[PDB]
Amino acid sequence: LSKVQLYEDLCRYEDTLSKLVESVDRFKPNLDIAKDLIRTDEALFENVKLLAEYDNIYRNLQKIDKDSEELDSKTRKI
Amino acid sequence: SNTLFDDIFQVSEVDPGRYNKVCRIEAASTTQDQCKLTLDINVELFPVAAQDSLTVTIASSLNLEDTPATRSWRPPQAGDRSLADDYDYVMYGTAYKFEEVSKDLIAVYYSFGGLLMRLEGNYRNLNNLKQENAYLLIRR
Amino acid sequence: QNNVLNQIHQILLPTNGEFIPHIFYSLHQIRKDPNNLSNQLETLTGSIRHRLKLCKSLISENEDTKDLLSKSPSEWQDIIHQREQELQIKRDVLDDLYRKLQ
Amino acid sequence: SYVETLDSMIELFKDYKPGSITLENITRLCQTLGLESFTEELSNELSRLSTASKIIVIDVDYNKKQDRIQDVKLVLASNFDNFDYFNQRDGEHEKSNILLNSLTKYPDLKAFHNNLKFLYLLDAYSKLDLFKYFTELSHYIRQCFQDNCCDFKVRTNLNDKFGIYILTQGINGKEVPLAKIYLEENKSDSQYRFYEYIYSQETKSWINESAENFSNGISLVMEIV
Repeated sequence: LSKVQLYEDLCRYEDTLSKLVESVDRFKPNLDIAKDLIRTDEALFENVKLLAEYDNIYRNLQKIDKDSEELDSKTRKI
Repeated sequence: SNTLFDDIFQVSEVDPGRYNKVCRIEAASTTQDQCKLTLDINVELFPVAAQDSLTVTIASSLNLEDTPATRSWRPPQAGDRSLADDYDYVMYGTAYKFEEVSKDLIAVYYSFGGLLMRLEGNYRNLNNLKQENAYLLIRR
Repeated sequence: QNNVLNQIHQILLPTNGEFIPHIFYSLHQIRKDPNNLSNQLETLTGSIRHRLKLCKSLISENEDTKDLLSKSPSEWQDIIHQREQELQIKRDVLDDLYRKLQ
Repeated sequence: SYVETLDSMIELFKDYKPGSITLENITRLCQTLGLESFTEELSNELSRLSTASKIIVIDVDYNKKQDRIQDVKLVLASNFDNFDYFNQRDGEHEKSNILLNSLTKYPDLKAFHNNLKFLYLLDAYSKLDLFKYFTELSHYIRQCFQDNCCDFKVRTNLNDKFGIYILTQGINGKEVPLAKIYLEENKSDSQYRFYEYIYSQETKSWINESAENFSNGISLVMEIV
């Protein structure tokens, strides 16, 4: 979990929202942690955009993985 | 360390019960019309009559500095500063029930070595009390 | 359009209240009665927090997407570009038999 | 105490990034500040959104298929319908309204955030009509700056945003932004009755003219570009 960059991103996004809801439930809200949650939001949203890019690189990587394995099959059968 | 709860109560009633040293007081807040208090007090050490204005404070610790009992209690040395210095009657006790009286009112039950306290009030100034050990400080 | 990527994408970014609209709608709803214990915003955001646990489960249960998420997109593009020419040399040592047979 | 800080944090969430361009984003962005908006569905793919409180009526036509709008309609119920909600810049004379520009160029709601708040603060106090006042304020300040014999050229609605832009001609021959003059609200105190500027032809100054028309808690200030 320490090698993937999205995981800690939603971890501290969840931590910021949980501490913010704890602060508003204890009736002492904070704006510095709201600014910190603002800092964590853009990383999440363009990480979602690069995950949409991950879908395309996964499908084209799968395409050349399958043509790699069929060319290997062709070599071993010949 | 810091004050979990601070209010001023007007002692409506004092019941000796069947005891000689302990009286149970009924008090209500001078500011709020909803925060009331049932409290066992050693009146031999701290005499309380009816219609008395008591400043009542609940704190998590007695030291002036912020929090960083499981530690052995020690007699106070000469020159020790504590939150008890500004009050007259300090008990230490355990919270043992968090009752929900209504949709707005919560009651918190404390036991100061068998001296029971019930603090009933709306939750947005009783939210600092949690299931822990607390000091009750009373001044007149 | 991989399946688990689609489920995590449309559970994290619905096509509605993502994280903030539900919570400020709730804290606007507190204005009617700030003294009701069933009117805690934690009660209303418990469903969203369960959605966070569902997102964690959907991320953790799948393994090749877990391997995909480990490196930067520029790193994946560079590694696929630098692994393509190995297949290129496989193809050219494959079809040099065409010029060897003639 | 509590209401003030919840309004400040929802204001800060508004200021940072109020979502991407969706119809439900528009509804919640308009519903944050307590002003009602209503939407209608032509079919499974086409919708309209309309907002009106007392004077301003704004409408946007949204398409679900392309996640993009197609056209807008902005009207005012006041006595002056020639408000400068278009873009006036040198280089070309295209007449397209800045709200359509803000939704079509930027895929976020920051430009429409600023423009919508300026529209709402003009509408809520427009009994001094701030629309026509800001409309001929550009012409008045241009005729004032022409008499100052200084390189102060006046435009309106530059960088997809409101205010009166003041510019100068550089080496390249193209006007460059320097400063900003605009209307801003002050949260420290709200007791100032804003009056209507009239530029004198004789003594070349600004003299009070308002007697019944007024605006509450607004001021006309600078900030650097």
